[PDB]
Amino acid sequence: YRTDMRHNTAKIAVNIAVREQIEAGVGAWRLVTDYEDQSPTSNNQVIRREPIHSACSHVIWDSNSKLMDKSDARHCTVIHSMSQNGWEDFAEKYDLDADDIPSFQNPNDWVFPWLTQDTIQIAEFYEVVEKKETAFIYQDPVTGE
Amino acid sequence: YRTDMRHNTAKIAVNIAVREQIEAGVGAWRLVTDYEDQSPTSNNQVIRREPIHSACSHVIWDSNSKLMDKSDARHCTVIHSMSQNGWEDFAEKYDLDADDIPSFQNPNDWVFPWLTQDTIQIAEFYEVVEKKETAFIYQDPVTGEPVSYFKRDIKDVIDDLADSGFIKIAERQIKRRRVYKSIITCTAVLKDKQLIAGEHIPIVPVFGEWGFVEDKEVYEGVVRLTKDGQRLRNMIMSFNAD
Amino acid sequence: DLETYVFQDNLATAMRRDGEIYQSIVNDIYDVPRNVTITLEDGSEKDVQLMAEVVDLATGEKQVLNDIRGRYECYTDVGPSFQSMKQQNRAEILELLGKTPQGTPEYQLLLLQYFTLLDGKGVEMMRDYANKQLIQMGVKKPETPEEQQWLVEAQQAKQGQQDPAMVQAQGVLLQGQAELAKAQNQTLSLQI
Amino acid sequence: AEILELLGKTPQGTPEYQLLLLQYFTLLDGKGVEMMRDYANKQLIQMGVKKPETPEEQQWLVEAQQAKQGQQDPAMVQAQGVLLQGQAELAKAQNQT
Repeated sequence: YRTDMRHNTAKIAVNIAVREQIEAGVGAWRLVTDYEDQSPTSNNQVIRREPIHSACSHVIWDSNSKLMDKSDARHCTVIHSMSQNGWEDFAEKYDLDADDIPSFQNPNDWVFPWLTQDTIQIAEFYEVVEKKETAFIYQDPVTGE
Repeated sequence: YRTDMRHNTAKIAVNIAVREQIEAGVGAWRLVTDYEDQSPTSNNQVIRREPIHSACSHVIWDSNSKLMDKSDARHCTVIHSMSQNGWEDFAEKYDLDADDIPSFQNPNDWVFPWLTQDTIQIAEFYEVVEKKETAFIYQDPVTGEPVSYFKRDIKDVIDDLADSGFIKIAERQIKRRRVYKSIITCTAVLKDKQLIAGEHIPIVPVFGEWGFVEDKEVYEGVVRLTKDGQRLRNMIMSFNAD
Repeated sequence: DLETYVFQDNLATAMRRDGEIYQSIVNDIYDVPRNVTITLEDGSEKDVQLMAEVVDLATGEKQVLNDIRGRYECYTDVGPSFQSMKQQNRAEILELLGKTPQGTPEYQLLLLQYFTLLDGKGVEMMRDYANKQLIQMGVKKPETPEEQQWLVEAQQAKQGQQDPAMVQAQGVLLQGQAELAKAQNQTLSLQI
Repeated sequence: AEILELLGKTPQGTPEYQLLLLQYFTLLDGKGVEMMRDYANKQLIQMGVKKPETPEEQQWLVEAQQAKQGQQDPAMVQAQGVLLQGQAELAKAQNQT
């Protein structure tokens, strides 16, 4: 844990969440895994935090949740608001195609003399299930356990 | 690190960035390598900081970045503002020609009774890519331990390495970031994709407080909220003097 | 604390980023030596500081050789600003002196370690005296032949010391042993 | 930090305080502070609190073990001489018999 959450990203995410919570009482930050070979932590994967800059409207939790930390929730929608070149990078990262433009709900509003907006919104949907899967019981050769 | 960042340039750059941060909530300073023979640090190179005086408009980051230190950024445009003799030296130190006058966007504005301006703006473009290039695994002839070297760095020394006790063991592929720098002048590209030694964009930013309100970043300092009262005080004093 | 703590933290974050960039540039440009210990029976803990450089043999330019495995093995942190590696050691010794109570061997060791770190030639008497004391106490290891001379001189001088109580007790024990020998002789005198 | 806290909770002039000081010293990083680290490690090995790992560590331990047996209390020797004189007097009485 010390190795994974030592960099600047975790501290920046926590500081952003704290400032948001002080101003408007909500904030969030997500945990994302990745592939890295030059300096892996234990295996060829690293865990890092990531900041969410408007948790009021971008993160949408399950309406049936009842706890403060949203432990008993099965829904989570993250509405990305991101630019054209960022959209090309996003499509290149996964196996999407950069030729069609995605669209979704618009969290932000046109309430300022702002010149331009990204106008490219995509969403991510997390869900949790419990199905009582199976497991195998083996015998270790090094130790008879 | 102590040897490289001991001179006056680093301290001056940090002080400039701090003062900018205090007044208008943004600042930056870049790291530049150079060749030195009289007093090298380890090899015939020296690493030095450099100051950027108006990071508000001269340094332009990627619009998709989300962090304060801009760790996840793939673009950086530095708009140099420099005089005629400065332009001649800039052309001399690279392989550019001093006969054509470059041009670019104008960061500054003509809003003061100033006499003259440089009116010579050129830009530098930094980008970062990831490609997962290959690497060679050698055997250290001194101690029987494997060592790994990137193919690109030793592509002209492969035969010489084979001449010594080094022997190749296997081949792998390791992902690694690279930084490229190009020079643009709003009409053509002068130098295209020079390989910078670093792995991240050299520019290091400092920010006033922080902020993303709806989808656009906002930063503040100390003077933003003290302008209306100050102007009112000035107006009242002027009226009383009249 | 201070009124500018948030700005100080932001500057610390920027300094961490600068340290990361500098580390990357050094790894890609400079020649970082790799530390290896031979672990010889005669020589224990020998920091050879092995380096590896190869020339092209076709041009005068050199070529760097940095291993990939041992590139990123020290993280960046924020601390006070100094100018040379000797000032950092001096500051750490001063801090340890502040944390160490007086009338303790550790305090004397820290004082000698501080004294053997001065720069000026005017203060050379104390530096030489501190080095000699540290070597003669066996805490430090001699390097130049005069230092082994000091060490062997201290070794010879150490054995000269004798406890008077030990000698007096030995004399008493010898008197007792002689009395026992006299008793055993009296037995043979009875035997005739 | 835990060693510092334990030092704060431990009164001075106590073997635990010295043990905590040595444990704190043997945790430094810089090469400038290396003589103190080596001295603390050697002390902790020679006092038997830790366990030797590298061959020089067992060398230090056996050197300390050999140095330990050399110590002799003068009171022990004087009292032994007193016993020897008394036993010789008893032998003299038995010889008189």
